[PDB]
Amino acid sequence: SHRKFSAPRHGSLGFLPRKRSSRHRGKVKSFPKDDPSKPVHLTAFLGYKA
Amino acid sequence: SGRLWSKAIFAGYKRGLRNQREHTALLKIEGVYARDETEFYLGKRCAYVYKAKNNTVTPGGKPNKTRVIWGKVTRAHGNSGMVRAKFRSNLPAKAIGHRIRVMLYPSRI
Amino acid sequence: VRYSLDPENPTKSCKSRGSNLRVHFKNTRETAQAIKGMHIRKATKYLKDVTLQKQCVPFRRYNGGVGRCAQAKQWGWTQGRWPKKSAEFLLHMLKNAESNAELKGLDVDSLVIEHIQVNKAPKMRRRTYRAHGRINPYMSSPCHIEMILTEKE
Amino acid sequence: TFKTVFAEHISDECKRRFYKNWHKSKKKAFTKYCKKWQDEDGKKQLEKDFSSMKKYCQVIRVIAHTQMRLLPLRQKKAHLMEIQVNGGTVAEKLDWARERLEQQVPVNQVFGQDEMIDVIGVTKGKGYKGVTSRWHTKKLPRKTHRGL
Amino acid sequence: QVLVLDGRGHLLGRLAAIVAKQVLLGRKVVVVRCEGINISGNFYRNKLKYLAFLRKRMNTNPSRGPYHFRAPSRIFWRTVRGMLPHKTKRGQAALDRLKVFDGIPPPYDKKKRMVVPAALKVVRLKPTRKFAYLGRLAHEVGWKYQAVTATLEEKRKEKAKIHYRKKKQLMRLRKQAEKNVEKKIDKYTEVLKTH
Amino acid sequence: AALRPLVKPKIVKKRTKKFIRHQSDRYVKIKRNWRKPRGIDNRVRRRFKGQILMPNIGYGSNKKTKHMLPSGFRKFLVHNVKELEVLLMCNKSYCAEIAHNVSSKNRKAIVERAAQLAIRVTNPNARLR
RNA sequence: AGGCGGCCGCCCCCUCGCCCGUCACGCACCGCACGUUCGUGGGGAACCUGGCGCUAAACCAUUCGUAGACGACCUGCUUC
RNA sequence: AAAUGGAUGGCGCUGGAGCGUCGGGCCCAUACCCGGCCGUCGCCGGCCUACGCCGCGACGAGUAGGAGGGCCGCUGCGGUGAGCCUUGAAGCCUAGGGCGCGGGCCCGGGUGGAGCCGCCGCAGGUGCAGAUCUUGGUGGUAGUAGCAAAUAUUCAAACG
Ligand SMILES: [Mg+2]
Ligand SMILES: [Mg+2]
Ligand SMILES: [Mg+2]
Ligand SMILES: [Mg+2]
Ligand SMILES: [Mg+2]
Ligand SMILES: [Mg+2]
Ligand SMILES: [Mg+2]
Ligand SMILES: [Mg+2]
Ligand SMILES: [Mg+2]
Ligand SMILES: [Mg+2]
Ligand SMILES: [Mg+2]
Ligand SMILES: [Mg+2]
Ligand SMILES: [Mg+2]
Ligand SMILES: [Mg+2]
Ligand SMILES: [Mg+2]
Ligand SMILES: [Mg+2]
Ligand SMILES: [Mg+2]
Ligand SMILES: [Mg+2]
Ligand SMILES: [Mg+2]
Ligand SMILES: [Mg+2]
Ligand SMILES: [Mg+2]
Ligand SMILES: [Mg+2]
Ligand SMILES: [Mg+2]
Repeated sequence: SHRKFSAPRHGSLGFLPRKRSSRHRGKVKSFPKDDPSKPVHLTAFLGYKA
Repeated sequence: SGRLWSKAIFAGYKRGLRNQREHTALLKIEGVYARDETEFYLGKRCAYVYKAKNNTVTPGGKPNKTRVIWGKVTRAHGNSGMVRAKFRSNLPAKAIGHRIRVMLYPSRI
Repeated sequence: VRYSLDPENPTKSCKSRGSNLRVHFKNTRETAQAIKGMHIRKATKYLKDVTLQKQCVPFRRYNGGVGRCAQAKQWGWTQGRWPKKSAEFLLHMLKNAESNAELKGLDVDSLVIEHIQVNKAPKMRRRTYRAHGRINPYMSSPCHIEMILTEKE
Repeated sequence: TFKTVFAEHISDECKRRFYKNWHKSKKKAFTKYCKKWQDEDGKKQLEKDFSSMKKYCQVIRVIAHTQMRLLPLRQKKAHLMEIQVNGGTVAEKLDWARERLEQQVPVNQVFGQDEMIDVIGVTKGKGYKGVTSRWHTKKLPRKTHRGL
Repeated sequence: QVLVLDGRGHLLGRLAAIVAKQVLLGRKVVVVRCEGINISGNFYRNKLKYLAFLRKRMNTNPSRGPYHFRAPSRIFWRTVRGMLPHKTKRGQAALDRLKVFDGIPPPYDKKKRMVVPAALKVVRLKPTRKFAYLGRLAHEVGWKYQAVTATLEEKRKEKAKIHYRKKKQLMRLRKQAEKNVEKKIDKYTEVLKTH
Repeated sequence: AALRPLVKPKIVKKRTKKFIRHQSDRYVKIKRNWRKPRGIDNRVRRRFKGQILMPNIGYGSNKKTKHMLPSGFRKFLVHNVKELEVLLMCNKSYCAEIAHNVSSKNRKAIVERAAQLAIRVTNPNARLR
């Protein structure tokens, strides 16, 4: 009680559901917000690490 | 043609907080919202109507799935027009929120 | 000796019995539930494929501590195991049932297994040696096996 | 998801993505759909969709895939994606997409040099490992019975 | 059969009480426009109470325990859960009878909508008291869908304004017709017996 | 439609449950026979509601209608012809019933003599050829 | 969270598609309940029927190793 | 101002569902009243098993404890039932039919293969949930832990 030497706690609790992903292709959680001012473009690609 | 019975919804048993009294029932009956209004409905009869997969009837023509438990109105209950009722056999308690016919039987006008 | 489930007619039915044969009761029950209700040629192909492990037998009731296999998804279940010895004894009992169909003179092709049953038998006791000089028994659990087969129409 | 429209022709890489066992499969994915593109009565029901798609939608995402014929991999299945078009109004976004159906999109057409661009993937596999290698916790000293 | 209730200017606890008693008897009730429910009290205390309610959680596994809904329809639904006996297999059928919808669905765009008078702000609150907006509260706390619901509500109010002019046109035509003649054979009997 | 005895009223039984022993559901080394629970803590003796009901003198049946079959007779067991002929005087209230260890050869003679004397036998057609 | 709502032109019939009035029968089942209903309700097994079409996909066995304690996961297996 | 996240019971509640003063209705306990039924007690009544029969009225909780009754039950003994049974007794099972408030019992159905019971008296080693009870058997745990000290086997053939 009162651990007498406060340590920074290991790991991060924000990444807690550590899990094999349901998909091995990495899906995009969110694309950036559009504006009607810019001309038409894309925002993503697939790639292969070499 | 036409409906002769008034509509009433089975609200529950006469009860205290803890224990019930299963030989009597309560009826919230539509169109009635006052102690003074629930005076016309005394002495009337009530009937519960349901289905069963055996084939048994009364003189209503031919064998049906339909079974009926009879009973009649005893007295008023509270200020909100709710009505106590006693049936010949006690309720199945499946019928909380299912419509019990109140017939125009013993009319006393 | 009698049988559970006196069949619908003994004219089209043949039967077989096994008394006090050294197997495991739980493995034989779980393979009997795999066999039961299947045609006899499929059952013979199945119990030839069990001993070569190309196709498994699901465990349903006695599922304690039994690991997974990929082959269990034919049975809609996730746990499987390949009992050799139970499959061998039940193959021998199916061959005896085939020979009794041959003796009664039936249509040898279109048999199905209408009824099968496995129940425990009077077990035999050996002993081991556990620590602090203690004895603990070491007992088998053999089974009796009934099967009643009927012609398909 | 409002409704999905695929192109007039679909290559074997995408069909191999839709199937599991290409050796067992009879290739029958997307024949009647291409026949709907082909016939004229199909086009009338097909051109009604792009009229509706202009009207209601905010977001249009474009489905594309990789060419596995160029890569030295063994995989031969094209991966599919959704790629949200963050251009202007829905009308010119849909005109852009229908103008560039069944075309190749180079990387130089979308990205540019010196552009700070984020990467999303899946990490390495190291298998079911223990506490000290997962959470970088500290080892107990030597004298511990039942584990360090 | 279906009691389609409006939500502008109702009170949370009062409307929950009346819906919770009506739902146990069988009349299938649907609460529409949940974002416009007013909560009595100052809304700083209302966000303080709901924020402390967010603080209330299990420390051992937050997946098992107090689910804190953020959508206002689900807020009202949790309030009715707290008033129906849901652990019994009576109240579970009651909650399955109850439906709730933030925004307005397409059946309920056109189905007529009732208003409970015993739960109105106009009836209950002495006018110098402060109130709340559950839409304001939900937008402050985690419900990220105000900007969609506002747009859809503007759209459907625009459509209702185009329907009401048509209905008022029909009523102008029928009162022009009743300004015309030869209905008066029946109207003496009708006025004698309550036109 | 056999003999139709004298006036027997609408019998009331006050409970038809043959009261069960406490915690006889939880075990099978407790048979179903009633036995007074004499524990120092036992809820049945303390008469908490929602527990089982102890039999006592209040549940007793009417002395007019004690030991009444639903047919309307009071039962009386019989072994042979003389003990059947004791009911020659009072047949309209007291029915006869042949004991279980009476053989069929004497059983048919008993039921025939009872059919002559017009005495109700509640199990007349069992154990025949 | 849309399948109901409406318009128009054609099609075989109704000019009682509603009120007031004349006229006479229809089961009048002889005092009695579970009657009328949205129902040509909802779901499943099959049986004869005309018309319109369709001729698959998983899982195992195998192979891979970007993945694996076992499962699970990524993959390959066209006669060029 | 206190350590897990929480308690006017909760939801909530503000022209009250808060505080204080009150009213009129309304809800209900085994309390009260009325009526039925059982038993105890008392007061009797009849020259109808007089140890039976009715009648009246007041009352009924309960551990330690004490009496009374039991046509409750187990085993045996004298008496008795012109008792019962190889045309099937004892015992056992029974989603069968009933009785008693119960102790328990009676019959039906099926197994079963040679003895069994009622009543009046009499005599007991006479009624089970427990005692870390005794003896015998079988479960869950479970087809799990475990078949790991001292390096090590492989191919072909034979008999089967
Ligand atoms: Mg997202
Ligand atoms: Mg395991
Ligand atoms: Mg050892
Ligand atoms: Mg030793
Ligand atoms: Mg690895
Ligand atoms: Mg040590
Ligand atoms: Mg105590
Ligand atoms: Mg509070
Ligand atoms: Mg007492
Ligand atoms: Mg013998
Ligand atoms: Mg006896
Ligand atoms: Mg006996
Ligand atoms: Mg003795
Ligand atoms: Mg003793
Ligand atoms: Mg014992
Ligand atoms: Mg004891
Ligand atoms: Mg012990
Ligand atoms: Mg023991
Ligand atoms: Mg054991
Ligand atoms: Mg292990
Ligand atoms: Mg092991
Ligand atoms: Mg060793
Ligand atoms: Mg050999």
